[PDB]
Amino acid sequence: AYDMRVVKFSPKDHRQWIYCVLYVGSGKGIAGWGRAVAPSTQEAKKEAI
Amino acid sequence: RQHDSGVNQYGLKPTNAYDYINPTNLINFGRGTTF
Amino acid sequence: IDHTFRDAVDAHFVGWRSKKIVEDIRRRHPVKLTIKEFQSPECAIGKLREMCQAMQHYAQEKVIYHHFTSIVANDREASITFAPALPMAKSDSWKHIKYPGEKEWTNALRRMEDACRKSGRYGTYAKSNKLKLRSLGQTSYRVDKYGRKMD
Amino acid sequence: LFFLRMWFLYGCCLRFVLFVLCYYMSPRLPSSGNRRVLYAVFYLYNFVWMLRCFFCCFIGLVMSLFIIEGGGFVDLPGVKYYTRIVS
Amino acid sequence: AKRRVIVPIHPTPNFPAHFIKSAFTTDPLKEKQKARFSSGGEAMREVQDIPKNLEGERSRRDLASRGDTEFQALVEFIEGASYDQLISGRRFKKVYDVLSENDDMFIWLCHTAMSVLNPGDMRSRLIYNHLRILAESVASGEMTQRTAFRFFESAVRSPAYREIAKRQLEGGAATRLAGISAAADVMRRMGLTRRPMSSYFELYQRIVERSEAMTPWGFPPLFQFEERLSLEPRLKFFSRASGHVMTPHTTLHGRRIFWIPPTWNRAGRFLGPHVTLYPGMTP
Amino acid sequence: YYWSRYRMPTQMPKFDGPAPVAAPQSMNSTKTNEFIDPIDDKFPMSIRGP
Amino acid sequence: LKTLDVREYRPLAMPIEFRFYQRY
RNA sequence: AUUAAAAAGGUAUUGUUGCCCACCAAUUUUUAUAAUAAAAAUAACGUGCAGUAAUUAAUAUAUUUAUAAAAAUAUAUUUUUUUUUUUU
Ligand SMILES: [Mg+2]
Ligand SMILES: [Mg+2]
Ligand SMILES: [Mg+2]
Ligand SMILES: [Mg+2]
Ligand SMILES: [Mg+2]
Ligand SMILES: [Mg+2]
Ligand SMILES: [Mg+2]
Ligand SMILES: [Mg+2]
Ligand SMILES: [Mg+2]
Ligand SMILES: [Mg+2]
Ligand SMILES: [Mg+2]
Ligand SMILES: [Mg+2]
Ligand SMILES: [Mg+2]
Ligand SMILES: [Mg+2]
Repeated sequence: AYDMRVVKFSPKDHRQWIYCVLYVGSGKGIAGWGRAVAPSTQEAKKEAI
Repeated sequence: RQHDSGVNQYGLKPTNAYDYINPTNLINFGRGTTF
Repeated sequence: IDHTFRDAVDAHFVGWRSKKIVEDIRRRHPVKLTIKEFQSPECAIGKLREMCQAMQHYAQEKVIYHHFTSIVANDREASITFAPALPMAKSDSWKHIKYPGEKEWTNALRRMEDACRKSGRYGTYAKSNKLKLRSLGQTSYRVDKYGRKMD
Repeated sequence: LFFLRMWFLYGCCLRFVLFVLCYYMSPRLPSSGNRRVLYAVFYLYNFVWMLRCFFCCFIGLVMSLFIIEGGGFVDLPGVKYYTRIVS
Repeated sequence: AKRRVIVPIHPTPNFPAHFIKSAFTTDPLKEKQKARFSSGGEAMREVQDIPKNLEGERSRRDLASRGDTEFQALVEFIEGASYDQLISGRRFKKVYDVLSENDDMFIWLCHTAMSVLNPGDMRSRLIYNHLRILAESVASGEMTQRTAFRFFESAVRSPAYREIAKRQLEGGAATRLAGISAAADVMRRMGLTRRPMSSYFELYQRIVERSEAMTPWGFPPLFQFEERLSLEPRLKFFSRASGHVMTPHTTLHGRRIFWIPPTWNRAGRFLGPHVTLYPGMTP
Repeated sequence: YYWSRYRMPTQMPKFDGPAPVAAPQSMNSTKTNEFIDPIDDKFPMSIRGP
Repeated sequence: LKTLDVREYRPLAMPIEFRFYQRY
């Protein structure tokens, strides 16, 4: 999943941060899952990975 | 590495599910704050 | 004691406020009614007349005695002032509920029209053309959000 | 599942009704307009009930009886029944 | 409400696409926000910290001819005393970061030497090999310091350990020499430092400074090691780091290294950093 | 054209990636100079010189 | 009562006792 | 030559020019019809300004009071903000 959370850095400043949830897997017996809140889409992707 | 384990590139690293939903908390508290 | 109120006011308000003010006269207090907010001088004394003609109606039944004192018809304020009977010797010697009548009304009216026409300002505010969203509930025809018919 | 909105179906999936009135009603903000409401009648065990329903249908040449169907929710509060076809 | 209507601009021979989306925004609630920052090749290679991969011949050639980086950093800092350059806080930062690259590794070792009552005899090959392996696993990031420490104290020593300890120690605090000679020995035999002494010196120094501290050899469990919340870099435990009315409007007015120097649109009366307004007389 | 001169002779570097090391980035109340280098002004004068 | 929220108020805090009341 | 740095709440959610509270008209709908039935939808008009530690802090019970939110007193209490003598 991808999603959008607002991140308030100050009473004026507001950023749009997105939220990623994914899971890495290999059918060979090894998986893992991650999530992250980052500024960009690519960012939350790499982060969560 | 070069810095702390509980702080990543963008701010505090968000362990509980409260931080994924409310990620202001990751970077903000008070007036005195730096990265 | 002073109750200042607006020009646009409901029957409801006139009623309970009337009774309030009369009950204050009953207690020997100084009483003055004032409109400092008005669209027109005309409607302003419309309200002053209303409230007073409610106060008469109510206060003559509970038979509490007072005399009308001062009518100040002014640019920025339209006001009338009452005072109570001092004692029961003042209620028995002079027994009256005394109010203005058409002469003082219409005269202080003309005096307010001219006092206001001189300074060139006919009200502190005026009604606005804005129409807020309104539902009428059940209707026999189509109606837009402000409550007007569909041609 | 809200089982009390079906009160006048009396356990049946569809109902028959006779037309009486049609008035208009304004839905809950922030949705504005005029929603057409049909005021209907039907009888059960010699009792005559007045059923009040949303009019979504297509009216052709003048006709009397409709087919009332069940739920979902709509903008208009308190509207629970809907129209299927007109006879 | 008289909402401002901004016409979109299309890419141009001198106004390329990415330039447009970066320097121009059609939503005028986003005007006048602030300045944004980006990086190209070298500043990006620094920031992003992408560890290179070993590769074909050129990467291995570059591993071979690499030489000493710790000395190179220092040369490059020092070289700021050359007539044609300045003295750079960045060159010094890079120096610092190469001097302290290991750093926390040493820190870990301090704890194994000083933070543990009775860690057996540290000369015996057994406990020694425990220590060696865990150290090599704190370096190279295979383990957390917390995990390595909790490993070290829970490592297997000898049956009926406490009851043998009653035959040596009263209150169970051994002597710390074997521990330090061991922990220097490991860093020497592991290849941890480029220059041999540094291991021993740092480990020794960091202990001697902490010797003066109130309740020196105990530590709060949460702040002792890596955890979500941490201490500020001055207070970390064995760490290396242990007008006036007009000034906010002055800002730029000192002798100031700049990044992007100000421009005439963005600064009204400022003359440049070099300017000396009240000059003294010198021969 | 007369504007044929003002075309871009080479391709401009894209902005691919994050803020550079120790960039100004701004939290609640932060007085920010894009202009002043963050690292090298914070350096003490006795070392670097006036 | 008034059957609807007059205020749109979403607190984001999830205190562990409010959630697992079996164990606390 | 006299002083100043460090402890604090939001029913709002680019956030006090923020939101909400009752009475006061129409209507809509169910019924167990108490000055003037009750309850629920609801977007007028008019009075205020009850609440968000919010201009005499709030909350609950109790008794009283009443244009309308509510107010007075009696108890308990913090979903209110803290200020701290180990025989002087
Ligand atoms: Mg604070
Ligand atoms: Mg049923
Ligand atoms: Mg709906
Ligand atoms: Mg809600
Ligand atoms: Mg809150
Ligand atoms: Mg009814
Ligand atoms: Mg009712
Ligand atoms: Mg109060
Ligand atoms: Mg208030
Ligand atoms: Mg209060
Ligand atoms: Mg109370
Ligand atoms: Mg009570
Ligand atoms: Mg009251
Ligand atoms: Mg009460």
